[PDB]
Amino acid sequence: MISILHYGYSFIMLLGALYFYLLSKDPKGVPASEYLIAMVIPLWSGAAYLSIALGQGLFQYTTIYYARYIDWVISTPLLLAALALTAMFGGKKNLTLLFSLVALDVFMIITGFVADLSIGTTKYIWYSLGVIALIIILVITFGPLRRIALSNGTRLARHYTRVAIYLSALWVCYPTAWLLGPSGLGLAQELTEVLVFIILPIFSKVGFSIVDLHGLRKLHQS
Amino acid sequence: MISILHYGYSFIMLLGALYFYLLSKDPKGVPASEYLIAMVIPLWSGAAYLSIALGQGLFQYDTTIYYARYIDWVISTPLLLAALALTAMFGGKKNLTLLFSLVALDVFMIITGFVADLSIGTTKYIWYSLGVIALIIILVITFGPLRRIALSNGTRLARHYTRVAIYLSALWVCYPTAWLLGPSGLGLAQELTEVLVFIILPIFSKVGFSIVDLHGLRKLHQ
Amino acid sequence: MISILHYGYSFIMLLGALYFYLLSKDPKGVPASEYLIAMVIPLWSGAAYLSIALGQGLFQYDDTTIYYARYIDWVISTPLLLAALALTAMFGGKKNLTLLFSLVALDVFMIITGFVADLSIGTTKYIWYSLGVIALIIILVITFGPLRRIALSNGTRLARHYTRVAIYLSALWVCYPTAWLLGPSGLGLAQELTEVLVFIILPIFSKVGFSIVDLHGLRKLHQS
Ligand SMILES: CCCCCCCC/C=C/CCCCCCCC(=O)O
Ligand SMILES: CCCCCCCC/C=C/CCCCCCCC(=O)O
Ligand SMILES: CCCCCCCC/C=C/CCCCCCCC(=O)O
Ligand SMILES: CCCCCCCC/C=C\CCCCCCCC(=O)O
Ligand SMILES: CCCCCCCCCCCCCCCCCCCC
Repeated sequence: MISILHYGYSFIMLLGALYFYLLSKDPKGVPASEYLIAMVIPLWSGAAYLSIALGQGLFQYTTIYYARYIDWVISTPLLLAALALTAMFGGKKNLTLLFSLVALDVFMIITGFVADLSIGTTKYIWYSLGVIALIIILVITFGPLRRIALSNGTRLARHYTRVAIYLSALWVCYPTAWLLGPSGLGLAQELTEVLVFIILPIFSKVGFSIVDLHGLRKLHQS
Repeated sequence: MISILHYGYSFIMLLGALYFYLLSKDPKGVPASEYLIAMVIPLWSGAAYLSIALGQGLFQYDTTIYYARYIDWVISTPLLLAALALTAMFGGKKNLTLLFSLVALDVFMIITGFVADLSIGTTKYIWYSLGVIALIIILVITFGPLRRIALSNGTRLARHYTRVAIYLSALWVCYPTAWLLGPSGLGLAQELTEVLVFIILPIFSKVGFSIVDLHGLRKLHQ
Repeated sequence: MISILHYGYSFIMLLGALYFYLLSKDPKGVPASEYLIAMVIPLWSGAAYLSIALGQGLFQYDDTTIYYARYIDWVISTPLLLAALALTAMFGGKKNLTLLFSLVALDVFMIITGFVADLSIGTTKYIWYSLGVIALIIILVITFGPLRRIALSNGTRLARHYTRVAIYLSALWVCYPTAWLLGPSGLGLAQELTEVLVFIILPIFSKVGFSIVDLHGLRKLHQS
């Protein structure tokens, strides 16, 4: 079942990527960079999850789905970049703030991988550092990054706030699932975790960019 | 013989790099960034191939994986594409989105090759196939939108770009052909043959390309 | 012993990072990017050294201990330190990102040669070490050559500051490969504990010390 679920995921990623490419052909005031980001996220996640489908992106230590971390270390920082560019739409870009988020995010995923490879107190030290990174990301998202959004007008700010809440809601789910699942306290069955890390990603990897791009495109007056 | 061939390669890379450094001292209208790219490519490939020469950059899997090649290509090949892209954009506005589109496709391509090499049966050829699809999309961009940018920068620049585009594209298709025929693929070609092919081709791609490229661009100065 | 030393280091890194964050809140004409760089360096080094403290960032090889977490640290921290130095030279002027990424490239290569050298034995080890030393020399030539000339182009006061931080960092730079060569990774003249202490103390001066000197000097140039 696990194999089939991952094959299906990879196919949905491919479909999402194609949709964003088609949108890119009639961009409606949205820079090409934002379409490229939107496309890379699902395509990369697709490849990683395909490796799991083929029975390659995991090993025994319990089952460590290391392919997930290879996925997130690229996809999650790109998702943050997309959100940041949305905040900066119609204004001057703050790449310092953007790369601040990328750095925090990459560290977050790495702590997760190390934590998964760790046992006892060591595991939860790394997990904890990752959670601290996530909190700082959330503070930036609803603090200085939102103030940039507000500096770019009512309509843009309204869209940013919507996508910020969307992504933030999914963000908190991942570390919650991790902790409850076999990687953490082991309260949740492996199959449950597998389904959670199939469904969430669909909403984060494709869902987010659909909401984001449509909202931005709507700001265009042709 | 394999060790000696790699030592010789590394020496040629060193010579090529030094030549490009000398050219950089009297740049003739070519930005410093394009000389830096030209220098990093051979120097990086040189180091990687030196590791093989020393008997480090390979392991047994029951064939020999020259993993040092993938370490080389994951850096050298995206830089080669960047160089080609900047050539197209010479004298005009740069499209970094298109450039990083090519880098992304290229890095993915090399990774699929590494995974394919570590894979067996149908799994190997799935990854190989994904890499081939990336290469095709790179070729479509190179002779499509990227060439149209070249054409927008004048007849003389376009003529040069088309020349270097065909040069690199010719070498590009050789690598996946050799891979498939050689021990990593169908195993029709002898290991020594593959070793020689992945010594000779790189010399034309890592040094040859930049010689042709830089000379052509420098010639546009007068 | 070794574990406790690394825990202490990680705490000092955290304190340094917090200090730079506080400075960033009242920037005094120093761009945000330079505060971000100043913060990432110690935070990253802290995390890496914490892994050693926990007994994860090291393994046995050649019957000796490879502290591989050091290389994970340096491959990120050392290029950021060079970027910081380069941006200092370019303070008040046009950026030369080509020169900057030239230094990053040389630096990343340098650290990698060190890792490979540490995994190597006999003549192979010292070939890699040698390639790393050549990279360091080219970095020093750039630092006191073209990069200093950029500093000079940005006025007497900035140039004076750059020269000071350039000498500071360059002095620490030569120490690392000297310690490596003398320690178990090289000739094995120095005991493991001696090397461990050197690669605890130097980093404190490089990862925190440098940015304290650098940021204070730059902030001083601010008129208000
Ligand atoms: C250990 C591996 C870590 C790799 C991390 C990779 C992170 C990739 C993310 C990059 C995001 C950069 C986006 C920049 C957008 C450009 C701004 C613009 O379009 O004007
Ligand atoms: C693991 C894979 C990582 C690949 C990294 C290799 C780097 C390839 C990227 C090169 C981009 C170069 C862009 C140069 C822009 C020049 C603009 C200018 O001259 O003003
Ligand atoms: C092995 C992976 C190594 C990757 C290196 C990571 C760090 C590289 C450092 C880059 C610093 C970039 C600084 C750019 C300066 C811009 C300043 C400005 O314009 O405001
Ligand atoms: C494995 C990766 C670990 C973390 C590395 C993080 C790298 C990025 C961090 C800092 C560099 C910031 C440089 C960007 C500033 C751009 C300024 C501008 O031009 O507006
Ligand atoms: C602002 C709204 C935030 C979310 C937007 C998109 C909707 C996401 C809803 C979450 C999807 C379900 C995730 C959990 C799946 C658990 C399945 C358990 C099966 C055993």
